[PDB]
Amino acid sequence: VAAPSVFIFPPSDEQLKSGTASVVCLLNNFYPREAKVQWKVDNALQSGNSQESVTEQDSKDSTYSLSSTLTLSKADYEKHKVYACEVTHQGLSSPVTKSFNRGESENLYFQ
Repeated sequence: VAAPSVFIFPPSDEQLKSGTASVVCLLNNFYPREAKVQWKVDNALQSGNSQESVTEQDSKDSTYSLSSTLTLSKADYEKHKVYACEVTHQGLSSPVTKSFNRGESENLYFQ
């Protein structure tokens, strides 16, 4: 098994203004067909609040790719700030942990 790269990004500036925050994660050509990307926000896993469709393998190189759609409420995301996504499967839990803060760093006292 070989866990590909993982990239996560917050919803559009105006997107959140709509009254709901939606996180998106880009998955790279994975090995195992059971490649599922996990959601993580401010050290909080997002289970149930995510639903995306499967993408067909390319043709130029018969490659593979998948994307996840996270659906969160405006207030829900307001409490969070960090966004990270990692791929999971029979192989390893996660190859590389990629996260980023939207409001402030996670090295301060309680708020």
